[PDB]
Parts: sequence; structure tokens; C-alpha cells
Amino acid sequence: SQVFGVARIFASFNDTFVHVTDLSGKETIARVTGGMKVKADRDESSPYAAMLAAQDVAAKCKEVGITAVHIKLRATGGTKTKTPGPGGQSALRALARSGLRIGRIEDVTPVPSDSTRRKGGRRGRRL
Amino acid sequence: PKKRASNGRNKKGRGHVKPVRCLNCARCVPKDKAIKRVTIRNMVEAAAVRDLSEASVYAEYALPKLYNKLHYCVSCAIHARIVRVRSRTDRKIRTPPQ
Amino acid sequence: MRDKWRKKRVRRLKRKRRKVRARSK
Amino acid sequence: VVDPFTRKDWFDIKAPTTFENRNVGKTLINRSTGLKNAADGLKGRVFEVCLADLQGSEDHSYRKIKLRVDEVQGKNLLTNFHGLDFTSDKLRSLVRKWQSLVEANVTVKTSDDYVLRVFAIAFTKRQPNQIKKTTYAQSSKLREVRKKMIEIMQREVSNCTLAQLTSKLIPEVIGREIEKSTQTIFPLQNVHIRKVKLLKQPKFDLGSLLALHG
Amino acid sequence: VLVQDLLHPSPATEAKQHKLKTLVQQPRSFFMDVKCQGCLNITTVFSHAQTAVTCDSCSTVLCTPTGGKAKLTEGCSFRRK
RNA sequence: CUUGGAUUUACUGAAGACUAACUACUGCGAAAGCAUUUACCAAGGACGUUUUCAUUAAUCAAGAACGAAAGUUAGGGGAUCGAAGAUGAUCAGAUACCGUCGUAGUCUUAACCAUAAACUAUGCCGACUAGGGAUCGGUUGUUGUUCUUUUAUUGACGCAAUCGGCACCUUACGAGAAAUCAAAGUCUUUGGGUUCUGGGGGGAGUAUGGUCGCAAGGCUGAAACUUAAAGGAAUUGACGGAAG
Ligand SMILES: NC[C@@H]1O[C@H](O[C@H]2[C@@H](O)[C@H](O[C@@H]3[C@@H](O)[C@H](N)C[C@H](N)[C@H]3O[C@H]3O[C@H](CO)[C@@H](O)[C@H](O)[C@H]3N)O[C@@H]2CO)[C@H](N)[C@@H](O)[C@@H]1O
Ligand SMILES: [Mg+2]
Ligand SMILES: [Mg+2]
Ligand SMILES: [Mg+2]
Ligand SMILES: [Mg+2]
Ligand SMILES: [Mg+2]
Ligand SMILES: [Mg+2]
Ligand SMILES: [Mg+2]
Ligand SMILES: [Mg+2]
Ligand SMILES: [Mg+2]
Ligand SMILES: [Mg+2]
Ligand SMILES: [Mg+2]
Ligand SMILES: [Mg+2]
Ligand SMILES: [Mg+2]
Ligand SMILES: [Mg+2]
Ligand SMILES: [Mg+2]
Ligand SMILES: [Mg+2]
Ligand SMILES: [Mg+2]
Ligand SMILES: [Mg+2]
Ligand SMILES: [Mg+2]
Ligand SMILES: [Mg+2]
Ligand SMILES: [Mg+2]
Ligand SMILES: [Mg+2]
Ligand SMILES: [Mg+2]
Ligand SMILES: [Mg+2]
Ligand SMILES: [Zn+2]
Ligand SMILES: [Zn+2]
Repeated sequence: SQVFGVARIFASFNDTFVHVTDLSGKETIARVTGGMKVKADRDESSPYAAMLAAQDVAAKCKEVGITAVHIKLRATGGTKTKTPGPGGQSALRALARSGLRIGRIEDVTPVPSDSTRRKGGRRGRRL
Repeated sequence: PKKRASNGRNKKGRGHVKPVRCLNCARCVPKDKAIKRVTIRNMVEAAAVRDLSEASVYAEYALPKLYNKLHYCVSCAIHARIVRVRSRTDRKIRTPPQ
Repeated sequence: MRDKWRKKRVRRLKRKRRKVRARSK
Repeated sequence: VVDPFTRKDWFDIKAPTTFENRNVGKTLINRSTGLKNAADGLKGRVFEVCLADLQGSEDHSYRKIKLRVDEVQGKNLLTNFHGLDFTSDKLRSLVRKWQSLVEANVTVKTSDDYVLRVFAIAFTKRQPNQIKKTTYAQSSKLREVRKKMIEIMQREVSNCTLAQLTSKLIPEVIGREIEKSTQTIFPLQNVHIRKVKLLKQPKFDLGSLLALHG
Repeated sequence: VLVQDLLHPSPATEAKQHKLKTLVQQPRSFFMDVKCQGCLNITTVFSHAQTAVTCDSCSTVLCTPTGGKAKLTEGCSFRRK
């Protein structure tokens, strides 16, 4: 039917990555971050910047031949937060409303089997 | 004086319990003491579950859930309104809010 | 002052006296 | 300055005959030149595709297969089985509280000398008339269950080749027979082969692979 | 209940009590006559036996010890003396 | 830090840690503590016992074994975090809180140290005094239940008893200054056995002597002088850059 890439979306709390590869992931087709759409550091991870990022990502994809994508959402993971950033849901919604068709959706947040020590110290970050 | 009969934790018949880091501030908190919430949230907000389903290449594809278990220390949880200050008599109630 | 730090202060001062007493050893 | 997408050539990926819909999709690479062939730099790639797509049924939606390309025949990529894994959300949906989780793994080689590690998972099953909140199995029984898992993975892999074993995984023969073998030990649910890893491959035999492609 | 016949407990509730908590402690165990299926030979066996008792005629185990009462093997019938 | 391609993506490799989810008012251990699998080594409580010995015991100055973390000595390792140190911000000032690097340390092998809000702020042994429902381990009688395998001698679940545990709920015969307490009750109606500690607040765990330690320090431990209060629990109010 359609020709699938894989939209590997990394939505942290400081930025939002929209990166579409082939199925293998060794070939990158389009990579637009929320920081290429705004000039303020404070909203690099905003839903607005992620939606704009997906439209440019979506815009670049049609001219290469990608008509549909699979979604691999991840949060920062590791020792840091496992919840996705605010930009991951809007960039995903933008892709569906941009004419790209969506296949499988998966969370690929890296999750440790206990892991190494987390930054911040014993008492946490005191504010 | 003594504020709680459970000492604000869940350690009885035990010497030591391994710590956990608060999700929000990374403070070391004992596992029995940590305020724990298990969240199973829909991955797509209810506004967007329709248009992405129209855009789906699969007929009758069920959207996956987002599974997460969150750990908070006492300062973060009180601040984030996950738990609230209760009256002296209302503190004892330990059933989940309905 | 805090009891732990008041205690730390005397420890540094007890240590100094012992070193001071060592002169006449 | 160059639009590097002008130099890309598309190839079609074909899955092994163990699956139904062998037409997985399309990939690309820098076009083959005189200095560097596209073929040698194109082989060894691994694609992770949901098993439900490879079989049509949506019942296999929670398993994902790695297909590894090691031969190109014009614009077609002839792939082989590279591994098994569960989706993160499906695995997270089985690990509930008030039940016991039991896991086992074993390293075993197939008939054609494919060394694999297979990870098995199971949970205690709550009986229909049970009243108490939790369903915990005593630690001695879990040791017997873990041991029983291992001898089935060892037995059902070393007696067969990787291609037949791949055909064994789709209907979960090993997970259901392990469930059958532990009935007298403890009632179990969601007995799954949740992950398969290729560690070592035999010396490559193109003839054996072409037979797996028609 | 303030007034009660402590000297004459109801025998039903006396039997549910722990074996050391009756008026006079009395064991609840007993001795048995074991008929193996193979032959006919009276063999006296303790109910809570700690030994894999074997009958003299054939060196066949009559019972296997457990945490509590011994479990008689199949074909062996017991009658309490 | 980044057109010397950073961040990102897929595959592969190497190092050390750490054992997520399952994980609980659940288990074990003298305490400190203990959570991947399997093997081996020697332990252990409880239960069951118409086994055995017969007072062998309880608690214990002195004296022994163990004793989180940090710290010390000497090797090895040093991924991640990270005292010290350096820095970018903030501020009136900030040696800090926040951010970026980071050395000891964090790990391990041989030795040291012997301290924690080492807490249940609650000594141990023995007896008695009240109801209820859960739960872990063992033992003993019984099912409209599922399953081995088709059923038993499978296992699970369900229903009853019991002993031991980890706890929880109610009540107050009773205690207490109250908070509260099934022990913190059976204490002016004052005596079951036994070990330790305190005698208004400071000065002060200071000085001195002794002893242990490589050191840091540990154990033991005053006095002069000063003072009308210091303190506990609860009530009303006032206030809060806490919640509703
Ligand atoms: N009933 C509460 C307590 O039970 C204790 O004894 C109970 C236990 O010995 C035993 O309880 C078992 C327990 O071993 C294990 N966790 C399994 C089982 N769920 C528990 O038993 C439970 O069984 C059913 C409910 O399932 C009830 O009818 C029963 O009362 C309840 N105790 O059954 C006894 C029933 O009373 C003591 N009698 C006492 O501390 C107190 O009564
Ligand atoms: Mg604050
Ligand atoms: Mg207070
Ligand atoms: Mg204990
Ligand atoms: Mg402790
Ligand atoms: Mg003190
Ligand atoms: Mg684990
Ligand atoms: Mg347990
Ligand atoms: Mg025990
Ligand atoms: Mg130490
Ligand atoms: Mg150390
Ligand atoms: Mg290091
Ligand atoms: Mg760092
Ligand atoms: Mg500094
Ligand atoms: Mg002390
Ligand atoms: Mg404590
Ligand atoms: Mg105590
Ligand atoms: Mg108490
Ligand atoms: Mg003390
Ligand atoms: Mg029981
Ligand atoms: Mg109460
Ligand atoms: Mg008192
Ligand atoms: Mg005094
Ligand atoms: Mg003085
Ligand atoms: Mg007060
Ligand atoms: Zn916190
Ligand atoms: Zn016989």
C-alpha cells in the first residue's frame, strides 16, 4: 500500500524532536526540533513549536516519497523523567492532520533495570 | 509530640528499606514512605483520537496506553497537590479517595 | 546555634588545645 | 547545496517465508558507485516490524520482529529472522500488583547452530472462586516453575532449526506448553516467550537462505 | 461471660482447642494397624511416624513421613487401635 | 558543546556499578541489614512429635562477637553520582540554594574505626485482663470451584479449627498531665524475677587523669561560676511566601 518511514519522536521537557527515518533507522529523511521554530529558550519544548516542527517534517517527507509513518515516542528516560514532554502529543497530532498516514504507535522510552545513580544528590534539587 | 502512629511511613517488622528518587526533585526517599501513584493514561488526548484514527492505515486499530508508576518525596508531593494536608481526625483515613 | 555544629566547633577547638599542649611535651 | 536525496536508490524488502505478507515496505541508501557498491553497504541492516503486519491478524500486535538483511538480489532485500521483543505498552499491561511475576532465560543453539537467548515470562493466575486479594506462589514453587520453563526452551530449540522455530513462535507453542507443564505446580497466565536474541550465527549458507525465500 | 463451668467444658469446643490447652493435655495422635496390599501382616505404625516403616515380609515402604501425619502408600489400609 | 557536524537516528563493541516494574501496613535476620538465575557450603525460627535428657534455667557489672553511612592504611578498579576545589547565574552582599566541570569518595580485596533520630525515641524472662476482620509459616478436619490427563496418590482455590509471627480496626474494665496506650493495664487496694539510666536550667559531655585508635576520634568524666526558670502535653488567639 503506502510507503512507511518511522517517526522517532523524542519529547523531553526542554525540547521536542521530530525525526523520521526509514524502517531501519540508518537513513534520516527529516529532523526538525522545536528549537528551530522559536527564538526563546523557554518554549523550545512547547506544543506550538512541536506542531510547527511536524509540519516542516511532514512537508519535507512528501517530496521524498514518505506517505505514511510509524511512531516511536520516547521521553528522556534513563535516570531522568520517563514522562513525555509537552511537545510529543502535538507533533503527533500535527502529523495525522498533515496528510501523513499513521501505522503502529509505541513508547520506546529507555527504562533501566534499576540503573546508575541519578544526579541531584541525596536531598534533591532544593528550590 | 508523635504526629502519626505509622511515623509517616510503612515500616513495621523491618530494619531498613531501600530508597527511591523523587521523580520531580530527585530526593532520596524510603520506598515505603514515598507517595506512589500508578498512572495509566491514554497516549492521545481525547480531542485528537478521532483525526488520527481517520489517518490510520489500520482498520480497527486500538491505541496503546501509556503506563507509568510515579514516585514523589514528601515535599514535592505536598507542593504538587498530590497529597493534601488533612485534619487531625481525617489523617487516619487511608482508603483511596472515591 | 545548631547542636551538631556547636559540637563540631568544640571538636576543632579541642583538637587545637591538644596540639597546643603538645608544645610542652 | 546538494540535496543528498537525489543520490538515493530505493530497494524492496522481502521477509522470510515463515511469515505471510513478505512485502514489508521500502528502504533507501546512497546509490551504488564504482568505488563503493550499494550492496555491501546495504547488507546487515535490521528492520523492526510488528508481527501483526507480517501475519495480517491483529492478534500479534504486541510482538515485534527484527529482520536482518544479508543478501540483495537486484532491488530486493532478502532478510532473515534477527530477533523477537514485546512492545513496551503490552509488557507494562501484564505486570500488575497483587500477583507474583516469574521469569527465566536460557542460552541455547538450534539445529543449524544458531545461538539464542530466549526470555520467558509468566504471572500467577487467579482462580474464579478465589476471595483473597493477592495471588502469590511460594518461592519454592517458582523455583520449580522457573526450572520447568528452562528445560522446555532448551528442548524445543535444540531439536529444531531456526526457520522451524520461527514457525513455532507465531502460535506461541512453547508458552502454552509451559503453561500445560506447570498446571500441577501452579495455575499460570500470560505465559509468553517475550524476547529472543540472536547471539551467534553459523557460517553463512546462501543456499539455505534462498530456500527460505521461495 | 462471667459465670461458666470451667470444670466441664463442652466437649465440642474442648476438641477444637490446642492439644496443650485442654484441662488435662492429651495427645491427639494414635497407633495404627497397617494392612499392605501385597500380603497380610499386622504392622503397628504411629500415626505421626517419622520413619519410612517397612514391613518384615517385603522390603516395601508402608508410609512416607510428612510435616504432620504420615502418608500411607497406596494399597495399605490402616485401622486405629 | 556545535558545518573540524554538535544534538538526533540505527547497528556493533568496552567498562564498571545497579537489580526497575512484580514490591504489599508482606517475608527473613541479634541488631546493623537482606530483592536477577543457578550451583555449592554451613546455619535458623515456627510447626508436627504418645522421641530423648531431666532444672540443665531467667536476667546479667567485668569481658567477648557483630555493628549503616562517612572516615583511615595499602593494592586493584574507577561507569554514574559527587564532599573539597573551579566556574555561569542570582543578590546590596552571597564562599550557598540553581546550572556546568570536577578530586577524594562511591565498588572490590586485606586491615582499621565503633559511631547514627543505630527509633518502637518504649529493656528482657514469666503470669493474667477484650472483642473483630485481614495477613505470613506449620499442622489437623471438610467444597455448587478450576486443573493434571481422563481422575485420583497433582497442585490451586473455598470453608473450619488451632499454634507461632508482621501488623491493623473498635472499646476503655484500666492507665495517664494530656497526646495517647491490649500495653504505656493488673501501681496509696502501692512487692513475680532481673539488668541499665535520671534527680531544676546552663556551664558541659567542657577541663583533667586513665584507656583504646595510625589519625579523625571512641569509652570513662568533674568543678568553679551563673541562673527563676528552662521544659512537656493540650486550649484560645495571632501569624504563615501551606491546602480547600
Ligand atoms: N480471624 C483473625 C485472626 O485469625 C487468627 O487465626 C486465623 C489464621 O490462623 C487463619 O487465617 C488464614 C491465614 O492462615 C492465611 N492468610 C489464609 C487465610 N486467608 C486466613 O484465614 C481467613 O480465612 C477466611 C477468609 O479467607 C476467614 O473465614 C477466616 O476467618 C480468615 N482468618 O485462620 C484463623 C481464623 O481465625 C487468630 N484466630 C486470631 O489472631 C484472629 O482471630
Ligand atoms: Mg520549597
Ligand atoms: Mg511538630
Ligand atoms: Mg523479627
Ligand atoms: Mg534503622
Ligand atoms: Mg546529642
Ligand atoms: Mg528484577
Ligand atoms: Mg515475601
Ligand atoms: Mg518465624
Ligand atoms: Mg562502613
Ligand atoms: Mg569507606
Ligand atoms: Mg570515578
Ligand atoms: Mg556530573
Ligand atoms: Mg564550591
Ligand atoms: Mg549513642
Ligand atoms: Mg524510626
Ligand atoms: Mg526497642
Ligand atoms: Mg504501640
Ligand atoms: Mg537511645
Ligand atoms: Mg496457615
Ligand atoms: Mg486504636
Ligand atoms: Mg508512662
Ligand atoms: Mg542537673
Ligand atoms: Mg569551661
Ligand atoms: Mg508545645
Ligand atoms: Zn521530591
Ligand atoms: Zn507387607
